[PDB]
Amino acid sequence: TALQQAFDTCQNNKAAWLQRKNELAAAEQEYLRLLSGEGRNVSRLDELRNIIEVRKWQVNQAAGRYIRSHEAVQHISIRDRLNDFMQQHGTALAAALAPELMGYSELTAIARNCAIQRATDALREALLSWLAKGEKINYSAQDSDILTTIGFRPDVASVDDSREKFTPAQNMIFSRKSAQLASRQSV
Amino acid sequence: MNLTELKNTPVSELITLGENMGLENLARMRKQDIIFAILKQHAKSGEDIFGDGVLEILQDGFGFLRSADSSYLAGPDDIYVSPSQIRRFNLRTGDTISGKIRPPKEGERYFALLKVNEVNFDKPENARNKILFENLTPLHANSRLRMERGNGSTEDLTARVLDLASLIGRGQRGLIVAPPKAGKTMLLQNIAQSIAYNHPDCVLMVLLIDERPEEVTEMQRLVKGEVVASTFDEPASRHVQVAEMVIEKAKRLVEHKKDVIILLDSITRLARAYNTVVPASGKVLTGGVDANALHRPKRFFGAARNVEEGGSLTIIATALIDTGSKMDEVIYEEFKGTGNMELHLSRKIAEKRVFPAIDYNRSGTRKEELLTTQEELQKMWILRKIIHPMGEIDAMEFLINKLAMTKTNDDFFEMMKRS
Amino acid sequence: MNLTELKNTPVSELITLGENMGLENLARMRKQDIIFAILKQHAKSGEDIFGDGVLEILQDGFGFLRSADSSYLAGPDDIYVSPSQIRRFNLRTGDTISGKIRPPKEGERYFALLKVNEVNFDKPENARNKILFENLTPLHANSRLRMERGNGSTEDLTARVLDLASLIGRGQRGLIVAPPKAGKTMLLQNIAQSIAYNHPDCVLMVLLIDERPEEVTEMQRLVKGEVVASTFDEPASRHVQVAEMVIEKAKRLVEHKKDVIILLDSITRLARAYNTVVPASGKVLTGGVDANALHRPKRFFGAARNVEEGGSLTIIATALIDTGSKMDEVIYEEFKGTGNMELHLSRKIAEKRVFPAIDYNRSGTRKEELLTTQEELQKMWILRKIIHPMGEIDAMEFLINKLAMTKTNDDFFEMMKRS
Ligand SMILES: Nc1ncnc2c1ncn2[C@@H]1O[C@H](COP(=O)(O)OP(=O)(O)OP(O)(O)=S)[C@@H](O)[C@H]1O
Ligand SMILES: Nc1ncnc2c1ncn2[C@@H]1O[C@H](COP(=O)(O)OP(=O)(O)OP(O)(O)=S)[C@@H](O)[C@H]1O
Ligand SMILES: [Mg+2]
Ligand SMILES: [Mg+2]
Repeated sequence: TALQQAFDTCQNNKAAWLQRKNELAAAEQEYLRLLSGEGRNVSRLDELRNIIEVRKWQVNQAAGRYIRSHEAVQHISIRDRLNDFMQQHGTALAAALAPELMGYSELTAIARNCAIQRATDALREALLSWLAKGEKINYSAQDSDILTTIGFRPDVASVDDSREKFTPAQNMIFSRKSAQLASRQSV
Repeated sequence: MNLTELKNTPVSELITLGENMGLENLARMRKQDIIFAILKQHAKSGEDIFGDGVLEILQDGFGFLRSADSSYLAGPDDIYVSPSQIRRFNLRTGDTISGKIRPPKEGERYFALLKVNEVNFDKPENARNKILFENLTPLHANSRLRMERGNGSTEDLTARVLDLASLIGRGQRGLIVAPPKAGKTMLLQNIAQSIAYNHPDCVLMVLLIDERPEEVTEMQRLVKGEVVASTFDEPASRHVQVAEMVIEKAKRLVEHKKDVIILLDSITRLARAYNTVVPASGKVLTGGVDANALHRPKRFFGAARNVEEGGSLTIIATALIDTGSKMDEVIYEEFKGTGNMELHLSRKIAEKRVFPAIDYNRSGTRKEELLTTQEELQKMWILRKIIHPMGEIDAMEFLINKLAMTKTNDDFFEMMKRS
Repeated sequence: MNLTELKNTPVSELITLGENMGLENLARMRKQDIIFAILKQHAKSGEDIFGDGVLEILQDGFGFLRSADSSYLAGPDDIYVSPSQIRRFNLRTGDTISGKIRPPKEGERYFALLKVNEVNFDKPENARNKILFENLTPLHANSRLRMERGNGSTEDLTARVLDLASLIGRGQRGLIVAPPKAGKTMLLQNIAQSIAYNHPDCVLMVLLIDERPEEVTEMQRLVKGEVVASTFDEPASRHVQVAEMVIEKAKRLVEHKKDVIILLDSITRLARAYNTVVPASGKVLTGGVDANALHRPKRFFGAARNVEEGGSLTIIATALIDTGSKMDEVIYEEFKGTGNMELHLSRKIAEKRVFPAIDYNRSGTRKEELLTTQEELQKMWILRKIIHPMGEIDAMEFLINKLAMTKTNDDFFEMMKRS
């Protein structure tokens, strides 16, 4: 049930990020409307600038969280799909990679590391050789639906909003300002 | 009902409850008077009411009972304590009394005490058998008080730097010397967070002297342990009263083999209050401060000790320097060699936004070999040796960028010995 | 029973005595008041009780008798001494008195004195015919006071370095100049251990001024000779009172052809207390010191002498430098040329953790010919010649390893002369 919980947590993160984008756009458009208005409202403009900055930070945080959740879902899908494939064809893997794979239970640590690195880059070379012809591949039959729903990659709007980086001091001051804003809006 | 739950109740809920009881207008007066009126109404109801708080002895046994939430303010709702129970219970200042309380009758205006069912969170005869604080022999601090939270917080750099900077143990006497605008308040906040996080058993007390109201109201909503604060509005008499109450309560708590921690912001403010409250001794030192005036604060700062039989009292009091007044320098120099732990903060590092701003080479602790193990001690010694030549700003930026790239101080030790 | 034996008992016996004598409510107050109440109750039964202590006289003959266990603290257990007794016996401060005591009657609350049994560990009329200390002709130090225990311990190495740095004689006015965090406390520990081991006959006194309680209590449980100290919580009046009490007791002891040794930590803080206790003379020197402020510390330091009639009085007082306060510096140059032997500690050697950190090149003793035999005098001279050109850190590491390979000082001399 780990795949299912990862999937709906990713969906919840998507919904939260979309929502935060909605409030960010609404605040930006309302601030622009007041700026176009005749009324000065200097304090209103300043607090609207604060609003849009805090909501931009919130959108960036939500996008980052959703990106990490999607990456975790993809990683666990890779883990279990590889697990079942290797449980199917482990004897074939052993037959193909015997000359440097047995003795792992008794080889030294440096020998174990060198052997696994040789197996790793041999597998990398084989994967490149197979991808050379460029045959198209579909998703795994068992878990195709979840991976298709979450998509191959996160949306471009998720990635373009994560370019900016915030220092820990910036992170803590933004968190405090967001908490104060939520408390004020609730009242 | 309980008095504390009424005191912690918000004002709007208090006036709503008063309206339910029947009072037409109990909103346009102080909260203490509102609570006093609620007590009047519920005593007229006739039901039994609980009571509790910290006891205080006056000059003639005219005992009072305050609460820590109201910063020990002399309010009308403070519980009267007759000398009779003072005599047959052997109670002094700082005792935590709880039990039945008598509604006052004509001729008096303070709630009397019916009977006690707990003192110092213990049975009264056990409190009688307890030993008085100053008879307990002190030692050096033995139990390490780790500041690193270990949760991998993005702000946790302050606690890690503190752990690598000055060893804090269960019984230290600490000073935080810092110029204005250096981060004393948030350093104390991080220390309080670490105490409430890693060591939930020890009692944590934060005392603020004549601080700004905004910092105060930020303080009660940030720390977990109970916090007492005084603003600059009220005179030095209330500051002295609050400090004496806090130190007596800490002594009473530590008499029960409990661990008490007191954070003082700041010792200079309390020293000035003591200087301006006490009568002149006839001779004044430089800076316009009486020589005897500093006798009282020392007894506070000197209360920190590690008792053999049980419990400990740790005091971390910050001191202000470069403020611009000579008496502040006099107070600092009188306290220069008093505490066994000292942490120096630099204005130059603070103004360059490399936080926490700590002067490493000028900050240290006494008897550090007793607090921690050996291998950690040589690791820290190697760290001090390597970062000693470099300047304070360079040293702090190097520590920051080395500590930020991993999560645990052990990993930092591993990488510094490996590299 | 004996007042001294019950005073030396810990607080654990307090509850046992209280429950034996029927006073249960006897634990939660001052220990001195407890001793006073217990002695009152025991004297009410009509038994015989002894007493002893150190006598002191006020300005109007209101004589009191304190005990060294409570660090000469003015408490209810102090013994009355009427003007009639001090006129018939002509006793002053510092006299050790032992004999009968009397329970106080109505009108007073101080235990009185019936008759004396022993005065200064002597029959009173024999101590009656004694010549005054100020009438004793001083001389130079003659009897060498070796600091080498000879048991081949680990810390003994420090003491061994001492015997190679500055010879200490009997009746020698010594000075220890050290920065903060330099190891002066452990140096005093080693000196006290050497006195208690090599020369058990001479009276050893360890005096501490305004020291933190942990070091005060650690001092009491390590030295064999009696130790007196006042914490920095106490006012300057306490510090001075302790100073005159100790110096008068030492003078009284040395008047009976006894060898008294005093270890003072620190003369700088004692001078500070004297400065802040004496009235202003209208003439202030640089650093906030008064002209007569340092007068009394000078007498205290110069009381050390070698008396040809009999006895000796050695004083080893440490002075603080590089503290950061100009007044400590001023006190330092006011004592620079006073002592006849001095020993400098250096911060930089302590930074490299090489211990003991002694500035060998600048340390020494004047007129050391009378304190030692000639052959080892030339041995030390050639050692100084070969150690002088190289730096102090290199000098100390060289000395430490060379002494570590050897077992006694003579072994060190022979192994350095064979090469
Ligand atoms: N670790 C930190 N992260 C973010 N900001 C910090 C940090 N340390 C200090 N600062 C900033 O530096 C200043 C320190 O503020 P305070 O802690 O209130 O100063 P202070 O030491 O209390 O001295 P006072 O009371 O203002 S005179 C504030 O502007 C903080 O935002
Ligand atoms: N021979 C020694 N062997 C091992 N450690 C030593 C030795 N001498 C000193 N130290 C250490 O050096 C430090 C000096 O401690 P103290 O003697 O208490 O300092 P101090 O000279 O009393 O100055 P204060 O009291 O701190 S202002 C302690 O950490 C000791 O453990
Ligand atoms: Mg502040
Ligand atoms: Mg010391």
